[PDB]
Amino acid sequence: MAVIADPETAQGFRLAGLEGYGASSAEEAQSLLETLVERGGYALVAVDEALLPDPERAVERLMRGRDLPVLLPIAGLKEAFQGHDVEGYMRELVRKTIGFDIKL
Amino acid sequence: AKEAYAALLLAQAFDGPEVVAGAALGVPPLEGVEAEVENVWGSKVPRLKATFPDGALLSPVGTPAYTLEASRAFRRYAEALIRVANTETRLKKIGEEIKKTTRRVNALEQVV
Amino acid sequence: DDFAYLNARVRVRRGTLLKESFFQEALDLSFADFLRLLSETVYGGELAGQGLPDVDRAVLRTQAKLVGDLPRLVTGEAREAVRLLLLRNDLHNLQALLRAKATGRPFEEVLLLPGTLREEVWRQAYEAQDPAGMAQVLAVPGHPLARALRAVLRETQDLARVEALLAKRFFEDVAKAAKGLDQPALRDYLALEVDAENLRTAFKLQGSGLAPDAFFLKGGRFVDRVRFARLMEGDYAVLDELSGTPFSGLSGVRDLKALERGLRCVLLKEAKKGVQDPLGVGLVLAYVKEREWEAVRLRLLARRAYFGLPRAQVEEEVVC
Repeated sequence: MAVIADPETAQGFRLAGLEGYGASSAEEAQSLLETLVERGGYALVAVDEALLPDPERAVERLMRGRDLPVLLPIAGLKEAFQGHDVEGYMRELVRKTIGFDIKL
Repeated sequence: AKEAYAALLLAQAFDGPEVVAGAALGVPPLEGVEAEVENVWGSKVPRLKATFPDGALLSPVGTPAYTLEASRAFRRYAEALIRVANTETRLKKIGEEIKKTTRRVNALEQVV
Repeated sequence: DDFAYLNARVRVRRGTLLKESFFQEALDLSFADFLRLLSETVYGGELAGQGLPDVDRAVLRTQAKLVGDLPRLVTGEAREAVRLLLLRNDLHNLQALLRAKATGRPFEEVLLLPGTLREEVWRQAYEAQDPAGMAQVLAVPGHPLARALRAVLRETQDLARVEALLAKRFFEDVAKAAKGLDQPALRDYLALEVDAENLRTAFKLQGSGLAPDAFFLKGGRFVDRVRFARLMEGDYAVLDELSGTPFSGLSGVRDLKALERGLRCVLLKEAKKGVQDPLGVGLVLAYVKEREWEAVRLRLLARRAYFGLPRAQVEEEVVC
């Protein structure tokens, strides 16, 4: 169940009792994500939003089927001070997802 | 997230980084999260929930006064994270199926 | 032996510290102004570069320089008395060695902070199949932790229940050694710390429904087994029953963070009363606790400037 913002936060995840990591660069995070999809940490991964928003390139790299490693953006410890994007983030979710832009 | 972040800030600022290292690495990695199946409109996604055993009371007089508090904060954090993950995969399935039905309606109309 | 020969250098070290106004000046910094303010401090004598890790290593090296010499420069009964001051990191390293012996992790797996003796003892105790032999290799003459390990050693070889009972017996042996010396103020501070630790572990394990007699230790003065059972039960009235004792502000609170902050403030006020004993060792323990609180505040300011934490979030820390 890997989660990648820092190794400093990841040892807090070990203090929670789940495996986590930290890379501080994009290809290193996708490579450790790649071996994590290869041999599982039971396939549920979150990556820091300032590190990788969409790691789905790794999904189409290794495991195009079953979408079992679910990939999540997550608010970092140096970023959770602001409350990242929530309403405009849903704006771009709708813009990405259905084609239309709405206001609601 | 802000709760667990402030809990770790207090538990490694008022305390030892070496002792949170020992308190983390003494705890095993705790595998055990599992999954079940949604079949709806034919489409099928697995949703997950975690076991997260609390039985590892490793010398249950916990030698710092704070990492039980921060550790349960991170356990609630991971519960909220797997909740957001299931919400995410449900919304992606609904979106791609609306994409399918939209190109199916447009194709069927304009072609046949 | 001499509680004045080391106390002269202890008063010299008490004259050389960073005030709380330096922390109030660190209340508005961005780790560069804070790094410059800490570079002027004694941790600036160990400040290698920048970052939270370099600052934490600098604070750890400054603490090991200030308090590691207190294990030296003394011999005999006062040496054992000063040995019964910095028992936190040594017992943490001993519990880490026990967890490594009962877990299977490698000898380099522990980060092995500065305890009370040389690290070659822990290196030889890494390859130690016999826990009684490991305690005998770790047996210093004034180390009561090895005595507690030998006392609880005739229960099992390496068990976690054995580790918890050995921690309780270590607190009990520390209380017996504090009673067994000619220092009533240090014994009173140790008894207050033991009672607050019993209240803390009971409030942390509150609601577990376990055996409180297995959890409550012997030696407390402000609370008894009935008071511990009433506090472990879902009632802050026992916490409201602490009237007149050092838990004065502790009344009607059921939390853990605020209760632990109040317990730390009460212990700091108790150690702040240690200025009355000039020719004893209470000034040394007061300086050790003050340096601990100051280094904790410095690491807190470092982490706050690292993650951009609020000053209102750290405002509950500047009172002590």
